[PDB]
Amino acid sequence: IGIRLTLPPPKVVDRWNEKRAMFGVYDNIGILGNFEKHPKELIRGPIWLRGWKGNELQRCIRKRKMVGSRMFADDLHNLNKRIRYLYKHFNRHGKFR
Amino acid sequence: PDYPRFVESVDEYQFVERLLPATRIPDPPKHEHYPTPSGWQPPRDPPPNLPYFVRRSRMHNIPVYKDITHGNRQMTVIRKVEGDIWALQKDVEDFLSPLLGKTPVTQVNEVTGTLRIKGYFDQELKAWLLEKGF
Amino acid sequence: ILVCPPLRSRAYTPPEDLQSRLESYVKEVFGSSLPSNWQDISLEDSRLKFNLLAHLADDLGHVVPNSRLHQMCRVRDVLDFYNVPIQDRSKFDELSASNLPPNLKITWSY
Amino acid sequence: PEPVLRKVELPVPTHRRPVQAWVESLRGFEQERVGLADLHPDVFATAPRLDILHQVAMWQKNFKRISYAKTKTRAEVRGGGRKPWPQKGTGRARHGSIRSPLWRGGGVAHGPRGPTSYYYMLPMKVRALGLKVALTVKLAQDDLHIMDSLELPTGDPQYLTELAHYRRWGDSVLLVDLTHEEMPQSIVEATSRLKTFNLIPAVGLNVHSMLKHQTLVLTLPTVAFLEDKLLWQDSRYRPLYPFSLPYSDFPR
Amino acid sequence: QGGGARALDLLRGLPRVSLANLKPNPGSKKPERRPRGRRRGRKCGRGHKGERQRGTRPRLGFEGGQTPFYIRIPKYGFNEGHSFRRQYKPLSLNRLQYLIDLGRVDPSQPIDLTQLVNGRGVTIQPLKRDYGVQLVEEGADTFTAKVNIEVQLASELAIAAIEKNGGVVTTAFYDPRSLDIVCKPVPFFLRGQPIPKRMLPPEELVPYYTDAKNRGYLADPAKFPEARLELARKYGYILPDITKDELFKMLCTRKDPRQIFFGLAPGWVVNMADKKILKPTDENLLKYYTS
Amino acid sequence: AAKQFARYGAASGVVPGSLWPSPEQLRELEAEEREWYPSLATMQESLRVKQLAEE
Ligand SMILES: [Mg+2]
Repeated sequence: IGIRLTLPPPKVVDRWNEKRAMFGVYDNIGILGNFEKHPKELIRGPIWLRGWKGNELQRCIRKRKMVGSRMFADDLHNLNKRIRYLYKHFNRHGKFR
Repeated sequence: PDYPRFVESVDEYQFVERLLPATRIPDPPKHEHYPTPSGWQPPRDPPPNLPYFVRRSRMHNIPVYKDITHGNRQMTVIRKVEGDIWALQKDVEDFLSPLLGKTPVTQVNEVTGTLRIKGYFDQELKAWLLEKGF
Repeated sequence: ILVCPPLRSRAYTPPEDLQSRLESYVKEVFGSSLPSNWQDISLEDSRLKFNLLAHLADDLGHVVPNSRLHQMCRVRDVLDFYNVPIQDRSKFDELSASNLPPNLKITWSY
Repeated sequence: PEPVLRKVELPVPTHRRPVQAWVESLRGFEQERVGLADLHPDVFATAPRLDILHQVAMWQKNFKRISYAKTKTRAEVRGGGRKPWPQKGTGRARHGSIRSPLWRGGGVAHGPRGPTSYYYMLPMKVRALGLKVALTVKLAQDDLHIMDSLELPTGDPQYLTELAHYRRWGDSVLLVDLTHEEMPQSIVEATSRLKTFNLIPAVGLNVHSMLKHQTLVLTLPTVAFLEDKLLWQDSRYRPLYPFSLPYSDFPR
Repeated sequence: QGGGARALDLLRGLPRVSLANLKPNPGSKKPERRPRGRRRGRKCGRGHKGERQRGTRPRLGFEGGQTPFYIRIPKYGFNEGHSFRRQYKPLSLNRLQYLIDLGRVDPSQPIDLTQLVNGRGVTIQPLKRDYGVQLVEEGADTFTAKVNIEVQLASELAIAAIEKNGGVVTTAFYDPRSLDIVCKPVPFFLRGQPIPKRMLPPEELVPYYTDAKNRGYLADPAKFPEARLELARKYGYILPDITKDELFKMLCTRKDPRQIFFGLAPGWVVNMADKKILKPTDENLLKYYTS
Repeated sequence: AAKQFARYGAASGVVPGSLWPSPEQLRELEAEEREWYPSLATMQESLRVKQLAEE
C-alpha cells in the first residue's frame, strides 16, 4: 500500500530548449548598457511584486494598496482578514520580544 | 494664448557644465614635494621588486583597515594583495614582532588576497608599506 | 562543395632537431643581429611573437594555447614548451597499454 | 596578410602585464592564428573567485523568481463556520470548525502563500566582478576564443557545427557579437537553427550563460567593450544619483 | 610574483568550471534548524507551558505588573524639538586639505557646496535637516592651501587658517529647498522648473550672517578689513594682501545673496537636452526673480 | 510636461513658455512670500526692537 507498483513515465528534459539556452541573458543590462535599464525591469509578474520582496504581511499590505481597488469582493475580504490575522500574529505572538 | 517671452542662450551653459559631477575618481595631481600637506604619497615608480604587491585603493590610499567584532576584537586587515601573500605575512611578522614582543596572530586568506592581524596596527603598517614602494 | 579537414590529432612529440629548427625560425623573424644567446631574446613585441609562434605552429602542428601565451616571454620559454610531448590516447588505451598483469581484465562499454 | 594585433586601450597597472589570445576567424576551417590580441589582465587575469561565481550565478537564478504556489488557510476554505458538535458530552474530540488543518479537506497550516517574490540585488561591483572572473576562468582553462568578426562563408549551420568540431570547441558554444543590429546575417542564420550554439549581443553577457556553454567566442570589438565596461567599475566614485542621469564623463 | 599566477595555472589542469561544480564559500551558508528529530523536536526549544511555550508573553518593556522601568523615569525634554534643530556636516581642514591634495576639489576656482559634494568630500542630507557644512578647525596647524571657500558656519580658528594662507572664506545661508538644489543640481534640472530664489535666513540667523566676524555673506564689506586684521593680531600671523595676488579676481567671486549657482540667475530654465538656457523676459516674472 | 521637456528638450513638444508661473500663479507665489518670508530690513528691525526689550 502507498508505494507505486510500476516505474513512472520517464521524464525527458531538453537542457537546450530556447528558454534554458538563453537563461540569464541581459541580467547585466545595466552594467553593460550604461544603466539605461535596471535588471529589475526584466522581472515579469504581478504589478505589486516586481523588483520588491517582503514577508507575507508586507506582501498582503502591498497587494492591498496597489491592486486592492481592482480585487473581487471575496478576495478583498479574505485579504483584509489575512492582514488582520498576520497583524496579531507578528505583533503579539512568538518566542522573542 | 499669450505666453511669457523667453530667450534661448548657449553662452551661459558653461556654468551648467561646471555643476556636473564626474563618475571617475580623478588621478591625483603632480606635486613638487612629497608627502603632500595632507600626508599623501603616490606609489613608487617603478613598482618595488618584491614577491608580493599591495595595490592602492580606488581613492589612491594604502588598503590597511582596522576592524572590530564582539566589541573587543581589534583587527587590522591588509587588502588587495597580489603575488605571494605568505611572504607578506613573514615580513609583517618580522616588522611587528619587536613592537609586540611576540609573533603576531595572523590569518592569511589566499582566496581574497587579504592578511588579517590581531590588534590595531593600521598606522604602523601604513607607514611601513609606504616605505616599501606600495 | 565545402569540405572540413579531418579531425587533427592532439598527439605531439618533440622533434630531435627542435633547437636547430627553432634557431632558424628565430633568425628568420628577428634577424642575425644577436645570434649569441638567441634563447634570451624577449618576445615583448607582439608582431615578432606572432610571427615566431605562427611559424612554429604551422611547421610543428602544435600551437601555444591562449592560457600559455603570456608565459612565452623569451625564446627559452617557447623552446621549453615544444620540448613537452602531448599524448592523445584515451584512458582505456592508456590503461590497456600499462602492462596489465595476467589477472587484470579491463573492459569498456562505451 | 598582416596580423591583427590588438593592444589594450585602457592603462594597465605597472606591476601587471597583459595576457594574450590568438585572434581567429570563422571564414575558413583552418583560419586560426589570424592575429594576436592583448587582453587587460584585470579583466582576463583576475583572481579565480569561484565563490563569487556561485554568488552571481545564484543571484541570476533566483533574483527574478516569482513563486505562484498558494494554499488556502483554514480561513479561506469554503464553509466551515459552525462548531461541528458540542464541546462536551459526545465523547468526541473537541472541534471548532470542519476546515481546521486537522480535518480532511481543511485548511493548510503553513503552506505556500504566493505569489512570492525572491528579488534581491548583489552590489553592482560584485556583479561586475563575477563577469571578470568568468572571463578569467574561460581564458585560463582554454575555453575562450577571440575572433576578429563572426562572419561565416555561408549561413549553413552544418558548417559552423563542423568548424567547431574541427577546432575542438566543445558541445556548447556561446557567440558574443558587439551589437544585436550589426550582427552578420550569416552567423544569424547559422545560430538560429542550432540549439547549443547561441548568439548574443555584448550587453547580454552573463555568468549563467558563460557557465552553461563550454566555449565562449568573443569578437575583438566585444573585448574592447567588455574591458571598458568592467574596468569602469574599478575606478568610479560612489554615485551621487543613478548613473542613468547626466554625469560629467558618463557615458564615455 | 607567486600565488596570483599560481592559481590561474593551477586552474588549467582542473575540470571545466560549470554549473555542476559550484559551491558557496565555507561559513557563508549557516544551516537551517528545523524542529524535527530528538534534539530539536518534541518541545522544540519553547519550554513547557506558561505564556512562553504558548507564544503569549507580554509586550516588550512590560515587567509583570511592576510599574515598568521606561515609564517610572520622569519625562524630560532631551529630544524636544529635535526635528527642527539645524545640523551641519562638519568639514575638517584635514579633510579639505586631503581633498585638494588628491585633486578632488579644485582650489583654483571658488569652492561651494556643489564642488564639495561633486568631489565626494561631504554628504549632505537636507531631508535629515542638514543646513550645510560647518567648517571645523581640526587640522588647522598643517593646512597650507589657499582657497576661496563658501560654507554655512565656520570657526574663528578655521577662518584664521584659511586667511593666514591668503584665502577667503564667507558664510552663506541656504534654505532647505535651495540646499537640496545646490547639492544635486542635475536632478533638479531634470524637473524642468525655473531656478528658484535663495531665501533669506530666519530672524534668529540674521545676526550671524550680517556679522563680519563670521564673514557673513550679508555682512558689510567695509567691516571685513578690520575683522581680518583682528584674527591676524590674535593668532600672530601677518595678514597677506590678496589684492596683490594673481588669483585675486577668483578670490573675490561671491554669489548674489539670492543666487544659488555661480553664473545663473533665478528664473532660468536649464535645457540639458539641447544644452540651452531659457531666460524669461516678461516684466512681472523678471521683477519677481530679481526681488 | 515640465519633466518631459527637461528630459528631451525641444523634442518634447512642450511650449517653453508654460514653464514659468502664469500671472495668476505669480500672484499666489508673491502673496505667500510676503506673508511668510519677510524682508531683510523687517527682520533686522524686528531684532532691533526685540533686543531693546531684553536690554
Ligand atoms: Mg469513547
